[PDB]
Amino acid sequence: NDHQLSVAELEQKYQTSATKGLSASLAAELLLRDGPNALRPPRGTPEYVKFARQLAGGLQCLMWVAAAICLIAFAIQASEGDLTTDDNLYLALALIAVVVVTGCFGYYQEFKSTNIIASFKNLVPQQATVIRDGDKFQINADQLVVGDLVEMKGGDRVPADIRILQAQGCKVDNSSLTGESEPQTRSPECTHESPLETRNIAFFSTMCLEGTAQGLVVNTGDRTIIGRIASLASGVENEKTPIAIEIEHFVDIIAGLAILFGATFFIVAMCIGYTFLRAMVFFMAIVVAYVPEGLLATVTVCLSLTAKRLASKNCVVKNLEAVETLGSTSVICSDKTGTLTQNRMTVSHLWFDNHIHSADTTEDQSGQTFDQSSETWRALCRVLTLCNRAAFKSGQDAVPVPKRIVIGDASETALLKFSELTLGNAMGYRERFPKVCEIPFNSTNKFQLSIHTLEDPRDPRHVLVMKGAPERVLERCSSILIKGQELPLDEQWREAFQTAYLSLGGLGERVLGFCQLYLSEKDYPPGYAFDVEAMNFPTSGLCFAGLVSMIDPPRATVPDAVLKCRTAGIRVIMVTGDHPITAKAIAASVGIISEGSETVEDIAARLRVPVDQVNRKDARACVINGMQLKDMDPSELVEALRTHPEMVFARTSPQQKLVIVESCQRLGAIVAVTGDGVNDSPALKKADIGVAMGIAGSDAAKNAADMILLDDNFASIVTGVEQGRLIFDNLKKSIAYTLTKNIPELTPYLIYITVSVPLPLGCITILFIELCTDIFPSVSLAYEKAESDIMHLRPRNPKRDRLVNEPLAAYSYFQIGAIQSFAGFTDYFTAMAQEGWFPLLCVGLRPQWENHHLQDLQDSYGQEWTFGQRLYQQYTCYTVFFISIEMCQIADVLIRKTRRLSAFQQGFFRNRILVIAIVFQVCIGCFLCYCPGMPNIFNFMPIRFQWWLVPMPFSLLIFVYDEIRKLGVRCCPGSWWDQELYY
Amino acid sequence: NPDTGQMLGRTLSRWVWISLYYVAFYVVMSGIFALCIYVLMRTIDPYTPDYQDQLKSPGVTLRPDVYGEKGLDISYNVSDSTTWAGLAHTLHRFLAGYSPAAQEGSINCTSEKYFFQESFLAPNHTKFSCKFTADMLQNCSGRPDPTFGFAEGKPCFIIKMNRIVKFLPGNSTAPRVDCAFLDQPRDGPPLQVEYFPANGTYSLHYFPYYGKKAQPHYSNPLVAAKLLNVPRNRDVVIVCKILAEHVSFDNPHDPYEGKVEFKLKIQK
Ligand SMILES: CCCCCCCC/C=C\CCCCCCCC(=O)OC[C@H](COP(=O)(O)OCC[N+](C)(C)C)OC(=O)CCCCCCC/C=C/CCCCCCCC
Ligand SMILES: CCCCCCCC/C=C\CCCCCCCC(=O)OC[C@H](COP(=O)(O)OCC[N+](C)(C)C)OC(=O)CCCCCCC/C=C\CCCCCCCC
Ligand SMILES: CCCCCCCC/C=C\CCCCCCCC(=O)O[C@H](COC(=O)CCCCCCC/C=C/CCCCCCCC)COP(=O)(O)OCC[N+](C)(C)C
Ligand SMILES: CC(C)CCC[C@@H](C)[C@H]1CC[C@H]2[C@@H]3CC=C4C[C@@H](O)CC[C@]4(C)[C@H]3CC[C@]12C
Ligand SMILES: CC(C)CCC[C@@H](C)[C@H]1CC[C@H]2[C@@H]3CC=C4C[C@@H](O)CC[C@]4(C)[C@H]3CC[C@]12C
Ligand SMILES: CNCC#CCOCc1cc(Cl)ccc1-c1ccc(Cl)cc1
Ligand SMILES: *[C@@H]1O[C@H](CO)[C@@H](O)[C@H](O)[C@H]1NC(C)=O
Ligand SMILES: *[C@@H]1O[C@H](CO)[C@@H](O)[C@H](O)[C@H]1NC(C)=O
Ligand SMILES: [Mg+2]
Repeated sequence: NDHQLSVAELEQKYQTSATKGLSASLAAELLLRDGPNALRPPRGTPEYVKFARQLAGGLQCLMWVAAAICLIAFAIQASEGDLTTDDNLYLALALIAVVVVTGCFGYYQEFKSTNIIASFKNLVPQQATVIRDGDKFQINADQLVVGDLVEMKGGDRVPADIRILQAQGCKVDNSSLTGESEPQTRSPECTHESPLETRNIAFFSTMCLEGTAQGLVVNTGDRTIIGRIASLASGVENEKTPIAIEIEHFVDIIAGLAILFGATFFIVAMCIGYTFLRAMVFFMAIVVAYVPEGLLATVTVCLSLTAKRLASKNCVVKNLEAVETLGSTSVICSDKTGTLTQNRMTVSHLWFDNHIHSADTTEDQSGQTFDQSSETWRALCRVLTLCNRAAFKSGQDAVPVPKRIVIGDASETALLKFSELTLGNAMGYRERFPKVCEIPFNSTNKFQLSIHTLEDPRDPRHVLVMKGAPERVLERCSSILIKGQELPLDEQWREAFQTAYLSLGGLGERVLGFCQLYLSEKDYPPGYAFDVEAMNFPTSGLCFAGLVSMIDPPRATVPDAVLKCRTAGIRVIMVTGDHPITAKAIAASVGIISEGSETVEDIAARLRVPVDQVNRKDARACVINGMQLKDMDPSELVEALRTHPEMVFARTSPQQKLVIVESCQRLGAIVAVTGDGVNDSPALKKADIGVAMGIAGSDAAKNAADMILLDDNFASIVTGVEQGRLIFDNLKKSIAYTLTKNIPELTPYLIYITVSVPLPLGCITILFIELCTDIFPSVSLAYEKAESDIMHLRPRNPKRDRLVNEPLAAYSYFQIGAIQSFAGFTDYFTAMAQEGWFPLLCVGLRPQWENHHLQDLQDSYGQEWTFGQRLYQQYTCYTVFFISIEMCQIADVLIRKTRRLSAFQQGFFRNRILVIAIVFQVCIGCFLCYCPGMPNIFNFMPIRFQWWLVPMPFSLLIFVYDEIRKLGVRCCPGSWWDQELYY
Repeated sequence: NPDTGQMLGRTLSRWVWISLYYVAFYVVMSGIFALCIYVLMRTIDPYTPDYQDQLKSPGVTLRPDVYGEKGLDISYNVSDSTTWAGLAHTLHRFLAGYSPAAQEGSINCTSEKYFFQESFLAPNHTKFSCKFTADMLQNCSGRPDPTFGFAEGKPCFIIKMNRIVKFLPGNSTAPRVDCAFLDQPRDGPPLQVEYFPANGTYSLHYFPYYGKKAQPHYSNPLVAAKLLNVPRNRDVVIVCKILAEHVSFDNPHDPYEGKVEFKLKIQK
């Protein structure tokens, strides 16, 4: 492009001049041809479309269909002499109301999370310096046009994509756009083929760190690198979450069961003499009966509780479905710069006393320190403290040293912070050692020199301190300091120094050499005229103190978080735009590459053989750079991924990060992406869950992510994994509990239709069971603890381990639900018999029972009943069936606490929320039964105490049966019993 | 998912085992339910119900009972015999059960007092029940008027009280029927009724009812209310109340408790 294209061939495409620039009229006309030099906002999403999205969903659509079927049944029963059809309207209204209120709750959660995330979003107006027709005036950044002449200096933001023509010590921060952690030199010459790698292109969103530069605008607005990344992210489609897929599968199961049951009883109704309309109404009644109305509310509440628990650890989800994804995640593709690391140059290693030392690089200084008791260390510390010009901003006592703001470049800032952490009061020490001469850093000599005088009044010498490149320093420095000595260079120190230099270089660290010399008081008396131009002072024959190396180090919690993730069976891949050596060093530091793992290059270097003669299967680790990835087809990428468990992708473009995520997803994995910069936003959008750093994160990354770590704490990923697995298990338990009670609510209606007994259970009491009495106990199961070491399990197989499966459905519906139905019918017949209606007389009684024209119908004792008296007896039947269901649901919630462990092992009362929910359920039941006016308001009756006791043996049977079943599973791990009776 | 080897994710042998397990489960549950019902029915008393929570006050029914939109509605034409032929036939069918041949299993009672029986002295371990014949309704018995006064515009309505085991209406005086206009028309006098038996009483010796097993031949005593001054070609509402110490007729949710109300129109 323009970078491999000289200023002669430039100025013709852009009709500009390197010296003058653009004419005012030409600039104003280009500003009309193209738009302003600005990025388009992410446009759309009106406030009601989000609510419509909340109203949509799998369970929501099932409920919408159920309500529509209710309406159709009401219409059909109004088109004939059925009537008495307020039940359909009540149920349709309940379904719609539950859907609407749950949608309101979800919308409120997303709105609150959006406000929380935007609370940490700022805004600033951007200006630029431009030279048009010879006048160097200031201008707004978006006024710029392609071909404009632009001037930038240290501390300014680059105003557009610019091809550098002049540069004097210019460095830029590309860590957000690229993965490069170290400041990058900008020079007016082509250094690489790609525009992302050359030194003569400066990019729109980046910050100039130091120096000055001049260049020509080559791209503007949405056509810049960041604009093209934003365009790429806009084209990435967000997929369904795993929990949404599981809910859809469960809805399919419910629909299939409803269809089968309804068709069977449609045929039965045909065969026992019903009309076509009657049988169709029965079929639609059964189909609607199989839809659980309160389950959507239960699921929403459980997800919200998990979200609140995560937010207690500063982990904020943008939607409720995201609280589960980390539990199912099997691959984490992590960004390096700013995500795994602090994105801050800090002192990591030192070389003095013929030893390589390690410093504490953690931002909270929780690590280990090196040996600070030696004359060599004292000399090295004095040299690195004195040969420094950086300074802390005034008034920074509260903020810790690694977070303090410093006026200086990255290397000097790191040296100043290291001085503050080791010696303390670096600036005070500096002013206690006054300076009398100084040669700043420049490229002719590639070092920096300064002269000071001693603190003590009894020492007249002047101390020379020099800092610079290790080889430039070693060309000087005839001597070396080793344990209170000044040993001359015996070429053994030279070879040792070279070995240390390449060792620290291979660790991917920038290395600097430090040295000192003590000037004589005779040759250099006090008040000596040190002349920078005369070069009188000795710049040779120095004494070498030591080497100091720097790296952008990992965040403190990152290595342990990575280890825990890999213990949980999750594969961790590093995907960075940074350089391969630094990427490999950091991957080894954080645990992505394990100790002893080797690449093919490492194996070849060890075995003294060319790499092409090294077996790939012996290399556990692999480092692939972007140029190799470009040539690779998807088959080769898949082969490499399956061949090498410990994978690092370095110098990776945003598109290639997206490609890697897509390849991992095609292999069948649920993929999480952690990132902070703009270069991560497309991969974040493509990920099943995207996690962005709250503080380090760019706006594009935070907008693309589903989860935000507000405190930049990487261990929140581990917390999310544990909570996702826990919520998966507890949702399983809660769904089983909710589904169990649908069978005892349906079977009385089937018996009513086929045997024609008086109605045992009403629509209103069913609504009360579904929406009032059972929701709190169902929600209380979200507080159950894990039944095993959940963090040592492997990630679930998405295609095999479903949230709701056949064993769960079969057990809940047709064993526990069947027992509850039997309990309810026992209570129903007891209440009828003790009030005068024997069971055989109840069979076939429904027409006479419901006949408004029979006011003296005889019971088993010959007593004559009015219609109103029979209706009150029917309400008593409603109430006893309701109480039977409630009593059995107490045992159901108790047995639902565990799937494998005994209730005695897990603890009956450890879940105080569950205990409170049981007490609350019983209290509401008593209130409904015994509040005055209930018989005529909700048709509950003040039932006799023995109706309470009749279902209790059935509840005990439920508990004992489940306990025996789970003891069979524990004692016989992989028997037929475990295969069929475990869920 | 259907296949040859594994049908719906199960081999044919596995289907057999899981199906047999479910069959055993449901057999055990059905046996438990049957045992519960058997125990209940063995605890049930064959003569007296355990509770009468819904039977605090007896219902009241009327014959002939023709229902309209909301409740009893009787309308006919004195000129056209076809209009009241069905009503007369209904009354005849009802009194077939009070014919003297139908009353063979009962005895003559004259005590005019509660007929308390603590032993089963009647045939086949049974308690005695008192006789009620149609002739005790006299003019409204179907003889000598087979139209029950409908032809002459003075129809007979038979009021019957629902029977409750061991219920006692009150023994200071016999329970009595009282029929009146619900809203007395301002164009005429109040309702004039002649009752059969005289004063419209149910004799106390018809109480208490001991149930169907103890008294298989029990017959509810009847009262006939012959309306004498119903205006012609007008819609009137008539309520017949039971006046007894233990019979209440103030239930907003049961309009048949202790009383019966019907619409009547007699056209000419
Ligand atoms: C997929 C498999 C489903 C299986 C469903 C259950 C199947 C079994 C259900 C019914 C079969 C009979 C069960 C009852 C057995 C009764 C035991 C017994 O020996 O009792 C005797 C009584 C008669 O005694 P009595 O009155 O003459 O005594 C009077 C006493 N004195 C004279 C002193 C007053 O005989 C009776 O009552 C018989 C009454 C039986 C009919 C009741 C109405 C049927 C309703 C059934 C609904 C059940 C639903 C279950 C939930 C399904 C969940 C999926
Ligand atoms: C879990 C705890 C929740 C607590 C919620 C707050 C507390 C509210 C509860 C009660 C406060 C009011 C209490 C009632 C007034 C004082 C008592 C009274 O003055 O009694 C007079 C009568 C008694 O009637 P009775 O015994 O003859 O019954 C009929 C029996 N039969 C079958 C035999 C013919 O009352 C009548 O006549 C009918 C008069 C109207 C009905 C009573 C008024 C209150 C009832 C419903 C209001 C809304 C409650 C539902 C809220 C949503 C669902 C939870
Ligand atoms: C878990 C913590 C629980 C803490 C306590 C819960 C709240 C209790 C508060 C109030 C309930 C008692 C006061 C109202 C009832 C008397 C009103 C009345 O008058 O009832 C009358 C008779 O009463 C009784 O036979 C007894 C009443 C109480 C029965 C049991 C109460 C529920 C107890 C449950 C404990 C279960 C524990 C085990 C399971 C849970 C384990 C954690 C009913 O009238 P009737 O049928 O003669 O009317 C006939 C005329 N008709 C129908 C037309 C109106
Ligand atoms: C007649 C009624 C009570 C049912 C038949 C008897 C029941 C209780 C017994 C008798 C034979 C038993 C089966 C014998 C063989 C197997 C194979 C085993 O791998 C699973 C259990 C299973 C399937 C048993 C289930 C329970 C069983 C069916
Ligand atoms: C109890 C009555 C309705 C049984 C009538 C016969 C038919 C419908 C029964 C007999 C055996 C039964 C099966 C036994 C075991 C299983 C395996 C379970 O994973 C899914 C359902 C399933 C549970 C049942 C489906 C229904 C079934 C085929
Ligand atoms: C969990 N299952 C509960 C149930 C059930 C069985 O029929 C539903 C039902 C029961 C009763 Cl009492 C009254 C009306 C209905 C009903 C009828 C028609 C429709 Cl379109 C929807 C509902
Ligand atoms: C009842 O019958 C008697 C004689 O059978 C008669 O005198 C009397 O008038 C009748 N009463 C009515 C209202 O018809
Ligand atoms: C029925 O009664 C009406 C009075 O509204 C009368 O006009 C008519 O003639 C009567 N029917 C016959 C068949 O006379
Ligand atoms: Mg980054």
